[PDB]
This record gives sequence, C-alpha cells and structure tokens, in this order.
Amino acid sequence: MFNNEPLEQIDKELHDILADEEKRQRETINLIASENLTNGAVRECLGNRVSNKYSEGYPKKRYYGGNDFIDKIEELCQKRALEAFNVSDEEWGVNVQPLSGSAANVQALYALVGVKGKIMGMHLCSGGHLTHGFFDEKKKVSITSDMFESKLYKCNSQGYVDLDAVREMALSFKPKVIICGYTSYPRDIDYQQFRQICDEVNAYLFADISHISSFVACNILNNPFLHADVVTTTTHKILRGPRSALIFFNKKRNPGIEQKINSAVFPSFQGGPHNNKIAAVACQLKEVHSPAFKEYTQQVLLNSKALAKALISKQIDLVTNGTDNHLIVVDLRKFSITGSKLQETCNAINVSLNKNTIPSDVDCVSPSGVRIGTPAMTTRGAKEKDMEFIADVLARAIKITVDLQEQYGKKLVDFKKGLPGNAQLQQLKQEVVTWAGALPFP
Amino acid sequence: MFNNEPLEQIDKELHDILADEEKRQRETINLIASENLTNGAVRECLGNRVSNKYSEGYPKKRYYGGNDFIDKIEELCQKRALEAFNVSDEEWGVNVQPLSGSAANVQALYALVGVKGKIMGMHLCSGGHLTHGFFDEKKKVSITSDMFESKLYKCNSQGYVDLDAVREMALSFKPKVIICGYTSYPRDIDYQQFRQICDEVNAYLFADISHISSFVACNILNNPFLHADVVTTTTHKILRGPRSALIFFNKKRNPGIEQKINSAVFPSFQGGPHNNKIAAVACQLKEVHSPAFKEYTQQVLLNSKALAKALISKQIDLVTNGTDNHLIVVDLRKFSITGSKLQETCNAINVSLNKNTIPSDVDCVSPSGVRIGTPAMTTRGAKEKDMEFIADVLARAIKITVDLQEQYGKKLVDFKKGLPGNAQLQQLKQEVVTWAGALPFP
Ligand SMILES: Cc1[nH]nc2c1[C@](c1cc(F)cc(-c3cccc(CCC(=O)O)c3)c1)(C(C)C)C(C#N)=C(N)O2
Ligand SMILES: Cc1[nH]nc2c1[C@](c1cc(F)cc(-c3cccc(CCC(=O)O)c3)c1)(C(C)C)C(C#N)=C(N)O2
Ligand SMILES: Cc1ncc(COP(=O)(O)O)c(CNCC(=O)O)c1O
Ligand SMILES: Cc1ncc(COP(=O)(O)O)c(CNCC(=O)O)c1O
Ligand SMILES: [Cl-]
Repeated sequence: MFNNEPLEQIDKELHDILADEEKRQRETINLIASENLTNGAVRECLGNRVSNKYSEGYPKKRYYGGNDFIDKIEELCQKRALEAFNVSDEEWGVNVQPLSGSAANVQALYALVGVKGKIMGMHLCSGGHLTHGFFDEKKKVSITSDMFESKLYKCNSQGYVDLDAVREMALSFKPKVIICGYTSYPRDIDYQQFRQICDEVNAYLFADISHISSFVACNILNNPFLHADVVTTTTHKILRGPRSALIFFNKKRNPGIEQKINSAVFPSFQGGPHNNKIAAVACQLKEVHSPAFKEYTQQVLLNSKALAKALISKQIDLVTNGTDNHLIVVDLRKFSITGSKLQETCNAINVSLNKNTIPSDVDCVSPSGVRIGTPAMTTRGAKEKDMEFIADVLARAIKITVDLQEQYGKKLVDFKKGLPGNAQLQQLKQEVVTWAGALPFP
Repeated sequence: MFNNEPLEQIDKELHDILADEEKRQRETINLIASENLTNGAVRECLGNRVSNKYSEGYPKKRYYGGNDFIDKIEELCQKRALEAFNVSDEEWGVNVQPLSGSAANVQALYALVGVKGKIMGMHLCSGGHLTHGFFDEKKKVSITSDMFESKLYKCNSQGYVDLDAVREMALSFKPKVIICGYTSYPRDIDYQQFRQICDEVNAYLFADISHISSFVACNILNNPFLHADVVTTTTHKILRGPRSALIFFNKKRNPGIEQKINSAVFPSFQGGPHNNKIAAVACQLKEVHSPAFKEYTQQVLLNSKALAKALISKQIDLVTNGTDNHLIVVDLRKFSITGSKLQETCNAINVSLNKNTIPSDVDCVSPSGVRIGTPAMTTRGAKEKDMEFIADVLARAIKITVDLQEQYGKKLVDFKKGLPGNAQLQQLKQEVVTWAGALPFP
C-alpha cells in the first residue's frame, strides 16, 4: 500500500527545482570554502533503505534487535575513521552518530564540562565558529554561550591567533576547555602551544578541524592528534563526505572519556542514528585513505597557493598575506566596498563566495572581506593554471562592484538596483557559465 | 578529480552489508511502532546533490547567495506542512530545519523556557520520550533534565494518563511548559484538558505527535492544533517520510514565538540545514495530503484494532486492554517472561519488536512488556485478515520463550544459549520469511 512512481512522475513540481539546482551547481564557480561535491557512491548510500532502521544505542549494546547489519556498518565506519586519521584503536576512540558539525560540538563540549561549564574559543569575527561559544552584548547567540559560560579570544591586527592573549585570558578565566580549529582561518595552528596553555590551567584541548580535516588526515598540515584530548570534524567540507560529524576522544590521556562522549551523543542529545549517513561516511572514509585522495588534497593546497599569488599579483590584499590551507580571506578596504556587495555581484555572475569579517572589523554587522576556497573547484578538475582565470573574474567583479557603487550609492538596497541587466555582468556571467559548465561534475 | 565508479565497484565490502540489510528488511515481520518504509521518490531526494549546498539561515534571509532554488524547496516544504496538518499559514508557522525528533524537541523547549527553565513531561517508564525531561536518581539522562529543570508525571495503574496528578504536580511545580504526546502510549490524548491545566498555571502546551502524526493530519484522532502552543513531530514514523522533524508554533496565541523558535533552531543549536532532508520531507508531505494516504492511515488503525482483538482472543493481556491508534503494548506478566526475552526470541524468527515498560514496572531495568505497531506492515500491504497470523506468530513466540526459560533458566545469559539451533524457532523463522518475503516492498 504505497506509491512507487519515480520522482519525476510522483512530484513534477519538486523535480524541476531540483533539476534547476543541479544546473546552477554545474554552471557556477563555487568558491565556498566549506562546500564540495559528493560522488555517486556517497549519494547511493544517502538514499539507501538502511535509513528505515531504528538503532538507538551503540553497536553490541543496542536497545533493539535486527541490528546485525547496522552494527557492522557502524563498526566499519569507526574503524575506517581511526585509520583515515592515523590513530590506533587502542589510544583513540570515535563516535560516528552526530548528525552535523554543530551538534557534534555541543555534545562533545557538554561531555567535557557539563552545564555551567567554562569554555574558551575564537570569536566569530576572528574566524571562530558559532559553536565555539559565540555571544553578543545583545544576546547569547549560540547555545554554547548559554548552556556554558564562554569567553572569546581574538586574532591580532594581522589576522593571526594571538597566543599571548589566549594564555592571559586562560589564566584569569580558568576554563575546562579551550577550543582551537576554525571556520575562516587561512593559516595552520600551533596545537603544541595550545597543549602547553591547557596544561598550565588544567583544561581540555579541543580541536575543531572541520575545515582542514583532509590536511590533517594526509599529513600535509600539523596534527592535533599528537596534542588534543578531543578532535571534532564534519565529513562534508574538504573531506568530501556526507553531511555528518565525527567526535574523536583520546582514551590514553583521559580514561573514562569514552563513556562521557558516547552518553552525551546518546541519550543526552540525540535519539536514533541516521544509518544512511553512517553508511555514506564509511564509503567516503575508504576514499580518504587512498593515495589518490592525498593527490586531491595536495591539489587543493596547490590551487589555493596559486590563487593567493594571482590575487596578490593583481594588487588584491589577503588577510595574513597568504594561506597555509584551502582558504583565503580577501581584505576589501582599499576598494571601499563591503563583502555583502561583492557577494551580490558574484552571485549575479554565478560565483559562489561568502562575506567574511577581517581583523579590523569590530562587529559582524558590516564584514569587510570575502572568503574563498579551492576544494569544490579542485574536485571539478581545476589545476594551478586555472586559478589565474578565477583571480581575473574576481578582480573584474571588484571593479564592477566599485563602478556600481559609484553610480547607485553605498546603501545596499540602492546598490542591488544596479545589478539586473548590467551588460558587463551578463557578459561576465556568460564567461563563467561557459568555463564552469564544461568542467567534470560528479 | 574524483572517483565516479558505482557503489558496488568502489566499495564492495559495504555494498554487501547493505544488500544483506535490505534482504533482512524484506524478510522480516516489522512490528517496531516507530518504523516504516520510505518509497523510491523520498529516497531519490535523500540522495540528491542538493545536500552539497550550505544555506545557513532562513528563506530570503540567507547568509549566502546561490540559494534561489533552496529557498523554493524550503518554502514549498513549509507550505505543504501547514496544508498537511490543516492549519492556516496566517495562524501557524513551521520550522523545517531540525535534523531529527530529539533535536526538534530540545530546540523547541529551549525557545519557550531557556536554560534553567521548568518543564513537565510523561516519564519514560510510563510511555514518555527521553526529550520530555527524563532523568534518574543516578543521572540526568536526557539533556532536557539538565539544561532544564524537569518534573515527571506518570500514568495510572491501568496505563492511562492521570490528569488529576498532572494538575496536582503542575500547581506546586509551576512549569512554563507541559509536554504531552508520547512514545509508547496506546490511547488518544485529551489535549483540551491539557490546555485547561496549562492556562491555570500560565504554562505553554507542547504536543509531541511523532507517533500519531498521520492520525492528527488525517482527522482520525484528536487535534492538538486547536489547543497547543507548540507541536513537534518527526517525519519518519507513521508519516512515512525521511528522518527529520517539524516544529509548529501558534503565532495567534503567542506573537513573537516565530523568532524565538527560528533562532533556537539556527543559530542557537544547528548550523547548515540538510537540504536533501527538506526536499525529501516536501516530497512526502505531498503524499500525506492525498486521499490515498488517508486510506493508508485508516488501514493502520484497522490493522491495529484487529491485532489487539486477535491477541485478546488468544488470552494475551494488553495495557489499557486495547488501542486507539497504531500501537499496542503487551503485558507479559501472566507468562512470567520479560520483554527482553521475547525480543530475543522474536529476533530469532525475524520478528522485529521492542521491549517496553508497563505500569507495574517501577524501573526501566526489566520491562515486562513489548511494544508492537502496524505502520510498517500496513505499508507492506497487510490487511485485517493478516493480523491473525501475526497474533498467531507472537503467541507461538511467547510459548517457545516460556519453554526455553523452563529448560535453560531465567537468567538472560543462560536463556539465549537456548535460542540458536532450536528446531521450532527455525520452523517459525521459515514461516515468517516465507510470508514477509512475498509482501510488497518499496
Ligand atoms: C554563517 C556562518 N556560520 N559560522 C560562521 C559564519 C560566518 C559569518 C559571517 C557573517 F557575515 C555573519 C555571521 C553571523 C551568523 C549568525 C549570527 C551572527 C550575529 C550577528 C547578527 O545577528 O547580525 C553573525 C557569520 C561566515 C563563514 C559565513 C563567519 C564569519 N565571518 C564565521 N566565522 O563562522
Ligand atoms: C529506546 C527508547 N527511546 N525512547 C524511548 C525508548 C523506550 C525504552 C525502553 C527501554 F527498555 C529502555 C529505555 C532506556 C533508554 C535510555 C536510557 C534508559 C535508562 C536505563 C539504563 O541506563 O539502564 C532507558 C527506553 C522504548 C520505546 C524502546 C521507551 C520505553 N519503554 C520509551 N518510553 O521511549
Ligand atoms: C569549525 C566549524 N565547525 C562546525 C561547522 C558546521 O557544522 P554544521 O554541519 O552544523 O554546519 C563549520 C561550518 N561553518 C560554515 C562554513 O564554514 O561555511 C565550521 O567551520
Ligand atoms: C515522542 C517522540 N519524540 C521523538 C522521537 C525520536 O526522535 P529521533 O528522530 O531523535 O529519534 C521518538 C521516537 N522514539 C523511539 C521509538 O518510538 O521507537 C518519540 O517517540
Ligand atoms: Cl540524510
């Protein structure tokens, strides 16, 4: 007693928007630093009937039965995770149930410190995440500033983590956790000096590596597993998995952390796991290990360096004047345009990027930069030589944005009136569409 | 720069476990009251490239551009949800972003009462959910007993909600929220008398309808939307959608509830929405509104009554001596077997059901019942006449469980040594596999 007609027949309305979404993805220069494109195999997992199964609890300790095959999938995913991130199943554990990155962070944080717990993380404006304790004078914007007592450290005027300030703050505040690992941070992290500061005040070291996961796994960047008590990561950004998260915990340094973290995920926060996610994650974690994927990850970095260099060659300023990873933040102050204006201009030419604060911004109200990254376009087959074109297109967008602001004014509502029908944008869009449309697409 | 080999080629190890899982689902009498089988259209959505898109925020107030198509899908989902549950978009709003039922409840609760907030819900042992404030002497098991202050009300000795005790507790405790709607409650709910008690103490009325959503939608059971401030529901149980949740809020009764609920979901708790889920939810909500799906839902209740009646005809006791909905709780005390023992016996014959507390159970440690329900089997085409066979199989399983317990003892470790190789269980398993394997399977 069910309708088994395919999606096109059963729901034509939805199926056209979805076909449109796909065409837009295929015809866009996607520079969102947090985005990627999943292969067909990962997407076969996500639509697999294994999502029909309720399996509350952990493998070999389920509430229900009929979880024999589900248990093999969850155990295969955990094994593959610890293998991908070069850790021994004796010293490190992993939970594979968190539904997304923000959930994983709130759960892991709760496990370590509990309600009223004291935490330290990077401010949102300086490249921190929302789940690192973000609040505002007006509101406790994240639950992590409300269910916990959070304090927020900043980057210096040049965009680097200011470790002297982390330490001065830690010694007066005395937190149980210090969060490092970030959302829009263009450089590698000194986990060792974080591990030193945490020892000095007796705090846990929490590394959110969601944006740089692949670099950590492939030994291209610093390894927080040498120093961290907890490592969290999403599986959907540079790692190229589905939308999910992973919480790692150091058993050796903290006996009794395994149960704390596991019980935080369930039953403290979640109910039934989504087994299609876990399947999809298992599938991707196999790829992550392969030497082919290390090639991909290296290519992401090569592309990012080349893109930084090309933008500098066109007299565009970058926060920290470069990058150690997949991401760049462009400082837009010398052109007198906001990030939101350039995001609008770039949307009109099928260039996906986001507005992003820079060190000089006191507030998140008017961000004076944009963030770009190479993982999506590296996935689609772009090499170092193609980064000049991307740098060319972004430079042209900045100029057009300056022209449009000149003609229609600095108010955003007034600015956007210039965008529709602009001859140069239609021209620039067409150049983007022709180049992006052709590229390999999973 | 990606591998596009199909799942079987790229990952043969995983594809075997998955095909095995599928075979077990196909060959099983699934009586888990919270499970169902999604159609092909819903699974096409879950595996759609729309999950590639980062779209933090809400439609027309996104952080990023490139979200024109995502905004249509999210707007279509909300529209179809208000329509499906017969509510006016003028009077009622809906958030479609929560990743799952437990998340939806923690988020909606936070929105209403904040940290340290006072909440009342049904005890887990009486049929409440974990996210309704469940704690123990030993631990605050759910976050909803820790980030909130919770008190728990019980059902009476006959298994019904005891309203006199709910008022008794509410007047002295004075919570800001009272939760009703349950995980293993076999009867309809008197939302009107909940509304009357909430008004008396100035508390919000929270209705979690995840198990009975379809009945509410199709006007077969009482309508909590006439009385409640907030209604939450999962989309994966009787509703037959993907794994996701919906939070409904009553604007008319509570102006400014829209923002608190929306801000609670993002950015307080979650980050990026899972657009594949939202697509999948849209797809199912269209089916939910059809007359064909009301026919399905009616069939679920017919099957449940017929199953209750056949179990009573075989001298098996049911909590409340019947059901108004899709679910039955069997009281096993007269056979002197635990729920876990019959759960094990039923797994051995490919019968999926769960152990479940009954009113006489003081603890959740040794539950004296099992819970069954008809949605899954009703989806697979089973009619009223087929319920006699299911009651026949369960009666035989109870007898074998009594036999095995006699032979091997009442310790669970000992009992299970009896299960493998049992001639009657192999015989009963084979009968289950022959009938279940034949039934329609989406
Ligand atoms: C959308 C989002 N999620 N997590 C982020 C962001 C970023 C962001 C950028 C931005 F311009 C604004 C925000 C933001 C998101 C939610 C709430 C707020 C508070 C400010 C307000 O309510 O106006 C700001 C957040 C970007 C990656 C998009 C961000 C920055 N800069 C950082 N560090 O992390
Ligand atoms: C697994 C689960 N999730 N939500 C539920 C359950 C149910 C359940 C049954 C059961 F036998 C035990 C539990 C349970 C789950 C988590 C923690 C606890 C505390 C007991 C302990 O730590 O041993 C009990 C929960 C069942 C629907 C499966 C339940 C009951 N009875 C109720 N009311 O709701
Ligand atoms: C450090 C960090 N942690 C967690 C998350 C996100 O978890 P969700 O799966 O809940 O979105 C992000 C992505 N932040 C958005 C971006 O970089 O574009 C992140 O940058
Ligand atoms: C009232 C209620 N609320 C929420 C949930 C579940 O939300 P998740 O999507 O987080 O599992 C359940 C399912 N409880 C398990 C069962 O009935 O089998 C439930 O019964
Ligand atoms: Cl999913």
